[PDB]
Amino acid sequence: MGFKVKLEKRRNAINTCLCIGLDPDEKDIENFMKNEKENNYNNIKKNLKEKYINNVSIKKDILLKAPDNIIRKSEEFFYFFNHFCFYIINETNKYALTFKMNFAFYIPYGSVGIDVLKNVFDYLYELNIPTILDMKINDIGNTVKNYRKFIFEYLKSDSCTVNIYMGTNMLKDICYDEEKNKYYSAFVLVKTTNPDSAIFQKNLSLDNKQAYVIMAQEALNMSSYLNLEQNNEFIGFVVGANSYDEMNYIRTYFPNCYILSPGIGAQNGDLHKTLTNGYHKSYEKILINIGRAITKNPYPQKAAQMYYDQINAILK
Amino acid sequence: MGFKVKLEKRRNAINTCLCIGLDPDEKDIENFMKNEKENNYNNIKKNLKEKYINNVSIKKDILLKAPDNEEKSEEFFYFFNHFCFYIINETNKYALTFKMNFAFYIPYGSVGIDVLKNVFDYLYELNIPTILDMKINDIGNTVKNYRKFIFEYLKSDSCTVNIYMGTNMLKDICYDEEKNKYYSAFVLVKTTNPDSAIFQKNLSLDNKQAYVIMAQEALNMSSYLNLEQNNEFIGFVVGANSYDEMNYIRTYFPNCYILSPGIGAQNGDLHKTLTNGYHKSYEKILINIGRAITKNPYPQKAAQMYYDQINAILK
Ligand SMILES: O=c1ccn([C@@H]2O[C@H](COP(=O)(O)O)[C@@H](O)[C@H]2O)c(=O)[nH]1
Ligand SMILES: O=c1ccn([C@@H]2O[C@H](COP(=O)(O)O)[C@@H](O)[C@H]2O)c(=O)[nH]1
Repeated sequence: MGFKVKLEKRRNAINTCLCIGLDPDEKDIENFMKNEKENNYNNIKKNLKEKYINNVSIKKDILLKAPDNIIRKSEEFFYFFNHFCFYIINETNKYALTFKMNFAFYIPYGSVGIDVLKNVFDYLYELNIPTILDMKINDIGNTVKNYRKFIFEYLKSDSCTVNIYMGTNMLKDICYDEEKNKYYSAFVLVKTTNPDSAIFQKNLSLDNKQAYVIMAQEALNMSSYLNLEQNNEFIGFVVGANSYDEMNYIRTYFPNCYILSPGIGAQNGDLHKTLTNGYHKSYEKILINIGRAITKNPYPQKAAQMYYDQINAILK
Repeated sequence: MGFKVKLEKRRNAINTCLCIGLDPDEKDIENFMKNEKENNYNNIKKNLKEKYINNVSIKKDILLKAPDNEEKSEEFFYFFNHFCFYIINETNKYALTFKMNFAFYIPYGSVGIDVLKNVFDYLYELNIPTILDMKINDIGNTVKNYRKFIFEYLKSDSCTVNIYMGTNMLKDICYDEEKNKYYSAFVLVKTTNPDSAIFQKNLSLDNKQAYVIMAQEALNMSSYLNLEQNNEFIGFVVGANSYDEMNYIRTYFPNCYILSPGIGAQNGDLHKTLTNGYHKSYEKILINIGRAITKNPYPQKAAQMYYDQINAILK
């Protein structure tokens, strides 16, 4: 029951390859607190009723207290940050094949944000939903082990994004752990959504080949080593939604490779043929990430539904 | 006072370009809390006597309790924090800057980030140049919060960046429009892992190796954000083993700030042919020494050892 397995059954369960993004910023938080207050803590009282919130590991005592009597403190931010996350998850989780949290949004406040991240992952883990920590990690072997522990041991995440520009061997200490054997899954950065994400990814080359291809190439040869596949794990690729051209090629010369693709909502895309279409397969190997487009929309569940039906409205 | 004048005056005040790296691991934190236990402390007790211990801002309650814990819960936080203080006090006298690699402070969860905050806070008081090896990278909108974490929360003087996703990334890291503030950074040019050539060397444009193009873009961005004119900068990270490359970059980018790790622990001390192959008005050629000083039974000794070798060479 490695990641590969866990993905497959969630796919049948909901028939969709939608990856909901959970990158809450200071605005979402302070805003969530505002309206929630002038609505008599609607969504939060609704949170407190959900099942798994009872199995939280960090400051459950506080998270479970009634709203108002939290103005009776320095724990306030923590309270609303966490509840906002539980809220979006509760409101959209049934439409998502997986969930991807970007590490960067949980560290700008120090400790407090990691406690939230930790609970967030303990929540999805109980909900038994596939997770992806978008932490685009990278460093030397020795150091990398630390990212591996945090991600796969502490947060019990199912996968994480990785940047191998520094070298492919680094994966040896990210997707594998000798001491316990254990094999983990990761997504390498191939084609990113940065407007200028071509200066190095397209403009750089080797044997007429564009860097992103050599990079995808290597990433795989490393997967063969470690025999992740044999252990139901894999090393997929992050392919920007607006890289139609490049998207189709990866899918072709890498038939059964797992692809993660962000960029349609808040970065202007074309769902139809911005993935899914370009880069089809028994999907799930083509994850469509949408975050801000959903997390900032005033009717999250609605927005979610919308993209769900929409994405699914593509049976070819 | 910008990171260039700060880095410049300290360099003159202790004449050295050594950069002690503080990357404590789970073992170092075990060997430490095992010696203070079989030795009535003394190192922790010394830390508690220090002048700037009360400038730390997180969990000072427990951080200041003479040992003997009771709160077994915060036993790990306690010792982890004091090990860091231990080394800092033990070795700042020979340091031009300190480099803390984020990787080592996140594996236990928030507990470690509390310790990172205290470390940077503590160092801020000693007014010692700081670096956060986080090699951050993502899109403009995300990276923004890395900036808030590194430069507002920790108040670090600089951090490391993996530009591969796009140089533009640097506009939302090295510069905050809403505060008209600037910050310095070190960009991954030539790393020290064995298979570092596959991409940094074997990739190119018109026969220019990637690290060369990365170096360039990194620099073209510095001028566009006018960092140099605001006492900040964008330098390059160049592994101590990259002898050739080290010379090329120093030559075609003569006044650039260079950060080079790799001597000592890994690949074994290059042999300061590295500091020579990259000389300048030292501070531009920062030499990082981590485990060779942290893993050593005599940190202060290990420290002035490297300080002295370097001292000589710069002649
Ligand atoms: O090339 C990439 C790789 C990853 N992401 C991630 O996608 C998430 C945003 O999704 P959205 O809010 O734009 O829909 C961000 O957290 C970011 O880290 C990108 O936007 N572009
Ligand atoms: O290419 C690089 C980039 C960074 N580091 C940093 O060097 C530190 C280790 O120094 P040392 O303990 O090996 O002396 C690590 O934290 C790592 O982040 C390298 O070794 N090589």
